[PDB]
Amino acid sequence: GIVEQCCTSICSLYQLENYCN
Amino acid sequence: GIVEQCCTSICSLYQLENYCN
Amino acid sequence: GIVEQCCTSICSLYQLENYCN
Amino acid sequence: GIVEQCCTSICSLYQLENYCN
Amino acid sequence: GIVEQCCTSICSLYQLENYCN
Amino acid sequence: GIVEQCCTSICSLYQLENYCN
Amino acid sequence: FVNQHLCGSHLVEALYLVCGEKGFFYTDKT
Amino acid sequence: FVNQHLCGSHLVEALYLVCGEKGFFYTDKT
Amino acid sequence: FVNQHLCGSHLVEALYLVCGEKGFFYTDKT
Amino acid sequence: FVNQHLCGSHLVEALYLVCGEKGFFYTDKT
Amino acid sequence: FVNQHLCGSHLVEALYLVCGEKGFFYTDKT
Amino acid sequence: FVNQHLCGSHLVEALYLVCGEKGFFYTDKT
Ligand SMILES: [Cl-]
Ligand SMILES: [Cl-]
Ligand SMILES: [Zn+2]
Ligand SMILES: [Zn+2]
Repeated sequence: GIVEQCCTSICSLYQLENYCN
Repeated sequence: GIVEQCCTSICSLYQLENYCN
Repeated sequence: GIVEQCCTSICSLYQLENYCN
Repeated sequence: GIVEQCCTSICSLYQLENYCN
Repeated sequence: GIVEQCCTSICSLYQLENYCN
Repeated sequence: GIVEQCCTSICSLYQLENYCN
Repeated sequence: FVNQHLCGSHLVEALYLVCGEKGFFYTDKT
Repeated sequence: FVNQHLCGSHLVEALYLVCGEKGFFYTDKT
Repeated sequence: FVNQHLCGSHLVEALYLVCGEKGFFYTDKT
Repeated sequence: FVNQHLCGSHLVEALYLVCGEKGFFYTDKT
Repeated sequence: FVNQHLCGSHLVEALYLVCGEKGFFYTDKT
Repeated sequence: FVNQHLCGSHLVEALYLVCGEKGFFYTDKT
């Protein structure tokens, strides 16, 4: 999930765009 | 939606809870 | 205090309401 | 209060310090 | 500057990138 | 740098003023 | 609770505070 | 420690900026 | 590590939302 | 320091930055 | 991306999200 | 752990408040 991927390691804008609708 | 109720106007707590999963 | 209670463990809205006036 | 001085108008730093414990 | 483009008006992503080092 | 000084230990307002232009 | 207009990130912020482990869905489509 | 609460507080704001009109579904469980 | 500064930064905002008109007294010492 | 209108959470945020270990009292009762 | 007026801290916040390791320069001198 | 990303997110806002009209140069490398 987003919380196991973007807390231990930083997520870029492109990585954060995956979880958008 | 959520903006027209809580941003255009003022929301209460139980109106906030209407958008929780 | 709030800082030894709501940093090590997360505090809910009801727990945060204790410290209000 | 604090809002009518720093939000309604603009506050300085030493006016900010007036609300510290 | 940055404010008159993104705060006075609306900026896009590639206009945001113009202020990165 | 600011990131090795103001993350491990907290920086005051005066310490943060060093990095301003 | 606060009685104001929440807008922008603030909106979601309160959704993060009120919902909690339940989660929330955020859609600003008018 | 790895405080997933404060971290999700930043993630939800970043998602509000990234998604925009699309919106997003957020759950603190995967 | 358990950075009580960044954590209190979130706590004070959450308290501003929760207390509302009542207000709150905050001290980083208990 | 910044010369603007601070409102909402921002208000308290600067109270968190300026006071520090002293602490602050926040009462928005007009 | 979001299509709104970013102002105040929000401005820099998005500069923190978009640039990344590149870094940014912030000058509000009109 | 010492998450320099979330910490820099707070640092850049604090710098926006402290510097004001002067501005600041921020780099996550020193
Ligand atoms: Cl705002
Ligand atoms: Cl954090
Ligand atoms: Zn704001
Ligand atoms: Zn944080």
